Amino acid sequence: MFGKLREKLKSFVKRVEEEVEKEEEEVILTVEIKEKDVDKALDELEIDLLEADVALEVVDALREKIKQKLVGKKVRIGGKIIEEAVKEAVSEILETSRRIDLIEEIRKAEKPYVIMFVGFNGSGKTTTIAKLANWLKNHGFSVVIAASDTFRAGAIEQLEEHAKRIGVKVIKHSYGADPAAVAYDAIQHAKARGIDVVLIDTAGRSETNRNLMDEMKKIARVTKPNLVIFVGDALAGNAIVEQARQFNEAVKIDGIILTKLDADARGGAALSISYVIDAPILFVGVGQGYDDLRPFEKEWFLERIFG
Ligand SMILES: Nc1nc2c(ncn2[C@@H]2O[C@H](COP(=O)(O)OP(=O)(O)O)[C@@H](O)[C@H]2O)c(=O)[nH]1
Ligand SMILES: Nc1nc2c(ncn2[C@@H]2O[C@H](COP(=O)(O)OP(=O)(O)O)[C@@H](O)[C@H]2O)c(=O)[nH]1
Repeated sequence: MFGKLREKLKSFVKRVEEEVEKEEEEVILTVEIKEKDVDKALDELEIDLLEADVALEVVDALREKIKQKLVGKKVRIGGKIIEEAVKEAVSEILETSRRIDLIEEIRKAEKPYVIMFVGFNGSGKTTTIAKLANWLKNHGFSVVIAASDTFRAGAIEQLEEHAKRIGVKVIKHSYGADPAAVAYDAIQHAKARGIDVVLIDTAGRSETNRNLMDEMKKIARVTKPNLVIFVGDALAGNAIVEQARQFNEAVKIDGIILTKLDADARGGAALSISYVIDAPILFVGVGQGYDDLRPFEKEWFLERIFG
């Protein structure tokens, strides 16, 4: 997992590690990292990362932060240190404008808390909504799901079977109905039951009459979501970022859930998407089980591309 990312960063380290070693050689208790050393290794890194599927802007940012961290620092003659700076850079690129803490922004929030999901078909949206509902239930929160994917045959029943498993109520209409009205209903429902949170499952493809971005706009306006979450399939690579970009201009994205990390041998998008969109990754999907969802933390990520 994130193997490719891990190996290209490890390659860069040992490479700078070699050209310092050489000065150690032309040798004075300490040694300094110079540009010449980095610039070249950095140039290789660029090409490596761009092959691991990291977005251009993120490779340019990493390069800046890595160079700054390395050039000038003195070392002792006779790895851990160089990797430290790289690790720092990665952390910082994973940092976002804002932070979100879900459990605390709901306890605080005036109920019901409305979360709207957006994403292209096959990204794990419905599954992810089922996982989050179960997660919020496990932490003392009452939740209900809106079946607003109304034009894809079977999606309502597909969601119904997910929600039975986890024992969550699904508010729906029927096939052919108005996606926004279903969600409006689910919200009105929760106001009356005094339910903590509503989650909205949404369409993932364009229809004869429709355009998906138009549809998400419509729903967003009717529902006034407290939070908009983009769901993207890690395996899809940089395509994930261009997808989020599209959704972000129709309806602003507040948070991200990436799925299928269990099968992501690359990691380039997971590293780049939070920076490109300026929204935090809140959870990651790591399987098809309803508990295969994990609150995201920089440490869990770094712990996976380094040690
Ligand atoms: N391996 C793996 N598969 C996942 C994960 N999340 C979703 N899936 C699978 O992706 C497929 C499509 O998911 P679905 O929720 O129907 O996607 P949707 O079209 O975006 O709603 C299903 O087979 C899910 O089991 C994950 O974290 N890991
Ligand atoms: N689609 C749908 N909407 C519901 C359901 N239950 C409640 N609602 C919404 O909740 C609103 C009223 O909530 P409620 O206190 O149960 O009853 P009411 O005030 O007499 O309508 C209705 O206008 C519905 O839009 C439901 O099972 N399905």
